[PDB]
Amino acid sequence: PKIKTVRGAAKRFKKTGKGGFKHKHANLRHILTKKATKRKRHLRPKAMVSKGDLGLVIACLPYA
Amino acid sequence: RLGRGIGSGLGKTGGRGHKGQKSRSGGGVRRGFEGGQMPLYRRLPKFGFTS
Amino acid sequence: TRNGRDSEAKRLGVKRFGGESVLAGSIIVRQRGTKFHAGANVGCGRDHTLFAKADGKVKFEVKGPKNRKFISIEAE
Amino acid sequence: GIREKIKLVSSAGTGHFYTTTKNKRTKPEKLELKKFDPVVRQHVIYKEAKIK
RNA sequence: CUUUAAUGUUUGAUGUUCUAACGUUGACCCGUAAUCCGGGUUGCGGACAGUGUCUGGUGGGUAGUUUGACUGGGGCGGUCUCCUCCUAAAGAGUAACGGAGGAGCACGAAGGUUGGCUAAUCCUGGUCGGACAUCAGGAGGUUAGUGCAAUGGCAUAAGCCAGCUUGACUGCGAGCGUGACGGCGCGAGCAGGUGCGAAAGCAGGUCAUAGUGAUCCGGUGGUUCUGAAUGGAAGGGCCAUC
RNA sequence: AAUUCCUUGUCGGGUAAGUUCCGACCUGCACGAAUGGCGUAAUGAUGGCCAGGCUGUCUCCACCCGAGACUCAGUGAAAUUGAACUCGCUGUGAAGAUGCAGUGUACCCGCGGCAAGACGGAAAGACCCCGUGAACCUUUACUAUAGCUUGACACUGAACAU
RNA sequence: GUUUAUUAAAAACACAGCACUGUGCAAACACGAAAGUGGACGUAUACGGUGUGACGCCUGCCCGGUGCCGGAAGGUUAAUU
RNA sequence: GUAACGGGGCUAAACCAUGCACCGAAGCUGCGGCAGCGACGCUUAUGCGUUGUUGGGUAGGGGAGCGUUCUGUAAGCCUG
RNA sequence: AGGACCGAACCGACUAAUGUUGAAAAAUUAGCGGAUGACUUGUGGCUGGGGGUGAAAGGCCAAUCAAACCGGGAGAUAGCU
RNA sequence: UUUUGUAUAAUGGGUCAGCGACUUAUAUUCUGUAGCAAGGUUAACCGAAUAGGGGAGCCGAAGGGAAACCGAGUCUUAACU
RNA sequence: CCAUAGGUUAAUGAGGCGAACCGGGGGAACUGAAACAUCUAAGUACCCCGAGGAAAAGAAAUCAACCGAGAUUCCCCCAG
Ligand SMILES: [Mg+2]
Ligand SMILES: [Mg+2]
Ligand SMILES: [Mg+2]
Ligand SMILES: [Mg+2]
Ligand SMILES: [Mg+2]
Ligand SMILES: [Mg+2]
Ligand SMILES: [Mg+2]
Ligand SMILES: [Mg+2]
Ligand SMILES: [Mg+2]
Ligand SMILES: [Mg+2]
Ligand SMILES: [Mg+2]
Ligand SMILES: [Mg+2]
Ligand SMILES: [Mg+2]
Ligand SMILES: [Mg+2]
Ligand SMILES: [Mg+2]
Ligand SMILES: [Mg+2]
Ligand SMILES: [Mg+2]
Ligand SMILES: [Mg+2]
Ligand SMILES: [Mg+2]
Ligand SMILES: [Mg+2]
Ligand SMILES: [Mg+2]
Ligand SMILES: [Mg+2]
Ligand SMILES: [Mg+2]
Ligand SMILES: [Mg+2]
Ligand SMILES: [Mg+2]
Ligand SMILES: [Mg+2]
Ligand SMILES: [Mg+2]
Ligand SMILES: [Mg+2]
Ligand SMILES: [Mg+2]
Ligand SMILES: [Mg+2]
Ligand SMILES: [Mg+2]
Ligand SMILES: [Mg+2]
Ligand SMILES: [Mg+2]
Ligand SMILES: [Mg+2]
Ligand SMILES: [Mg+2]
Ligand SMILES: [Mg+2]
Ligand SMILES: [Mg+2]
Ligand SMILES: [Mg+2]
Ligand SMILES: [Mg+2]
Ligand SMILES: [Mg+2]
Ligand SMILES: [Mg+2]
Ligand SMILES: [Mg+2]
Ligand SMILES: [Mg+2]
Ligand SMILES: [Mg+2]
Ligand SMILES: [Mg+2]
Ligand SMILES: [Mg+2]
Ligand SMILES: [Mg+2]
Ligand SMILES: [Mg+2]
Ligand SMILES: [Mg+2]
Ligand SMILES: [Mg+2]
Ligand SMILES: [Mg+2]
Ligand SMILES: [Mg+2]
Ligand SMILES: [Mg+2]
Ligand SMILES: [Mg+2]
Repeated sequence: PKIKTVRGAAKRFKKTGKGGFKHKHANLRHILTKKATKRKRHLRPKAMVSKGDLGLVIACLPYA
Repeated sequence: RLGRGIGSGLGKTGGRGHKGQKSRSGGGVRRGFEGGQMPLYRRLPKFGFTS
Repeated sequence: TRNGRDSEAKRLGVKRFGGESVLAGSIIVRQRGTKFHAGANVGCGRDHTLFAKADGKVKFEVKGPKNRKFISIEAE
Repeated sequence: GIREKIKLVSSAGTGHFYTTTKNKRTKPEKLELKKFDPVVRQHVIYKEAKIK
């Protein structure tokens, strides 16, 4: 049968031009006020999926 | 002889755990991937030459 | 017992030694209190982290009445 | 922890606000500070409000 | 508007009396050779009882399960996150139910900047006033001080006082540090707007290192991002934030 | 004390000597009145203790009668078993050796016997621990639920009085 | 008297007796989706449940806790409107 | 059961201090053989006085093979 | 008269020995308890598995019972050997 | 076999013979190989039918951004050296 | 009292069996989630009813999107 994508991971990772995957930073949901503005500012932009984690994202997204 | 059934003691996961690099097809990082950071032989400077 | 607790080591010490070429903004040493003091072309962070304010070679020197240890950058 | 978080709302009406904390036992008077408003790109006076 | 007296209306609350629903495991008749059942007659009960849906309470009566780990076996006791010193063998790192202590905050000033200032302790005098209050002088030289543990630091003070203040700024960020990762930390400089200085300049909180909690779900504000025929909207997204 | 941890409590009786028994003492660790208290004739393959009789129970075994065991003939199993040319000692060694080291002893092979060893045989240890095992059982563990119970509506109407 | 057929026959269970409590008979209760049946072709001198366990002498104090029973003014409170 | 030189035995066959021998391993060196790999000489899909060097091995990774049954080759070939 | 006495049949199963790859997957031998009763027994019938039945031991329910047996889900699952 | 470690007095096996365990389907990634190549390839189905037809589709040649959008750029920001 | 219930005849029809497939009425748990409640397993196993050679479905109060398509069933895509 067709492989089923992990739908939770498909809603959080997008494939990039060179095959990478971008995801949003953690730690920015509901305890952010006590965090310095510089810390929040660095967490706002999108990030690249790490070399250690490359296999898991691709595994969750086999068709994309 | 890993990944061969329940009786083997390494079945249904093949000793690979739950959704890690070792359980994925073609997964695992090669030697020296250091999480995203420039590895130690690059934070640190190169030195010497072969004569 | 009521002990057996510690914190992760923070990896202080000298990262770039004497005579090493560094880029501007590179931190030379991370410390607790001014073990080293900032000299020429060297800045001091809010946690006493000394960083390079210019490109050049790292030089350690001892000057002044207090016999303190200073870090300076010779920008060629 | 008995100090409670508050929000400082800009008076310019942009709707931008900052958040901080204040001691309720002392300093009953409202907090007034001049802070930068990104919407109008100017430093304006921010007034204390209630987080909700 | 109040105070409302009466007035019809519309819903209920009881109480009383009915019969016609309904009940009869009352009597009698028939089906009928029948202690079933059905029908008829009659009596009694009666808008209850009883049953259905919904709903509150109760419910080991009956089910499906949970009931942690580390640990000089286990149980009991203790411990589980974070900070400081030692252990740690002069880079980094380094364990034990090893040796010692702390944290789950506080502060719109205890922040920023400018200007100024320098301590403990002791001695000698001096109303009440004493071992110790404020005064004067001397010695001392940080043996003090640092919002709070410990270590390091601090006189250019990071300590103390005064003036003016909100940079406890927004968008960013070269280059670094440290983590397996999630992540955490440092950062010159750039843009826009500030504050203090005459200016050079300094300010992206606090001497530094503890004062903390991922994701999902839901809440709040903002937003021409989306809007399942179209215009809206709902909802979702993004930003701020609980 | 079916209840007393200290404990063989203390005293008395019984014995030559009684941690048991019997009588008291009360200091009831931690009895107690229908989860009954105390007594109680009779009953008991009931528990404990004592006496007489009686005896090979014993001091201390002896003999005898039978059935096996032993021999012959016939029939003819079983559990077990890596392979064996299967000695002692001391030491070593997955830390208790027929098999290793050293050394001693021992002609080859049956039969009747005894069980010290072969960590003998039997049965993937019942004790202990572990697994994010199983099952039953308990409850003011959690979530439900049968049942029970409450009200509304429906089956279900009329009249009158407040 | 009964009991662990196959390691336990007992001081265990039962027992007569006693007390509490429920039950008015289309009885309570129990078995049954229900009909029905048992209870009982019985009717409180009856039946069910519970504990105690002949007989003798007796069975004291506590209703705070937990249940049960009674009360119903007030507080709180579902479906519904 | 001697049981604290392995035993015998030893007054040096012990110990101390100097030597020169010898024994001693699958180490090393010889003389053959096989295989992997590296840069060369010519030639190089082949290979050549090649040469240098390597070749203990579980988990595990890489590479190359043997044999078995069946299908094609095969209405061929082997066979009273 | 008697859940009276002694004691065969009958029924029970307290002690000891044997037996334990047995004559026997619970018996035999010598003793033992009850033996007109809550006795015992024949032949039929009824109660069915979260159920029965139980003078109550978690006993018994076809040599199997803290949830019978048979088939199915089912090649349950087994971080263990 | 399992172990830091077994002649171990740890597990397994009386012996022989036979049988007895890395497979299958689909999808996906990587390597090798073959074909074509900025293109490659068809699936069902049709079809005298392993051909041929069928390009329905799929992957690739363009990305950035949550998205609208823009596009060898794009996002971030008022704007980015 | 007619009636009705009921009763007696006479005609037809049905009863049961049988593999799977089908429609409908009921309907698990183990398991997976590395526990376990929602969820999964699964409307599967199983039970029951009914029918046929097929059954079921079926001739738009359907989709589309401002252009249009034109009952149902089945296959490949769309698409994990
Ligand atoms: Mg597999
Ligand atoms: Mg493994
Ligand atoms: Mg339960
Ligand atoms: Mg379950
Ligand atoms: Mg544990
Ligand atoms: Mg555990
Ligand atoms: Mg060191
Ligand atoms: Mg170090
Ligand atoms: Mg100053
Ligand atoms: Mg200060
Ligand atoms: Mg300050
Ligand atoms: Mg719409
Ligand atoms: Mg005692
Ligand atoms: Mg005495
Ligand atoms: Mg006594
Ligand atoms: Mg008592
Ligand atoms: Mg009592
Ligand atoms: Mg007695
Ligand atoms: Mg005597
Ligand atoms: Mg032997
Ligand atoms: Mg030995
Ligand atoms: Mg021996
Ligand atoms: Mg013998
Ligand atoms: Mg013997
Ligand atoms: Mg044994
Ligand atoms: Mg066991
Ligand atoms: Mg008796
Ligand atoms: Mg028995
Ligand atoms: Mg019996
Ligand atoms: Mg017995
Ligand atoms: Mg009793
Ligand atoms: Mg009483
Ligand atoms: Mg009470
Ligand atoms: Mg009371
Ligand atoms: Mg060699
Ligand atoms: Mg190997
Ligand atoms: Mg053949
Ligand atoms: Mg053939
Ligand atoms: Mg009698
Ligand atoms: Mg008798
Ligand atoms: Mg008798
Ligand atoms: Mg049985
Ligand atoms: Mg069960
Ligand atoms: Mg079965
Ligand atoms: Mg299954
Ligand atoms: Mg299995
Ligand atoms: Mg293994
Ligand atoms: Mg060995
Ligand atoms: Mg052995
Ligand atoms: Mg074709
Ligand atoms: Mg096309
Ligand atoms: Mg760019
Ligand atoms: Mg599970
Ligand atoms: Mg037909």
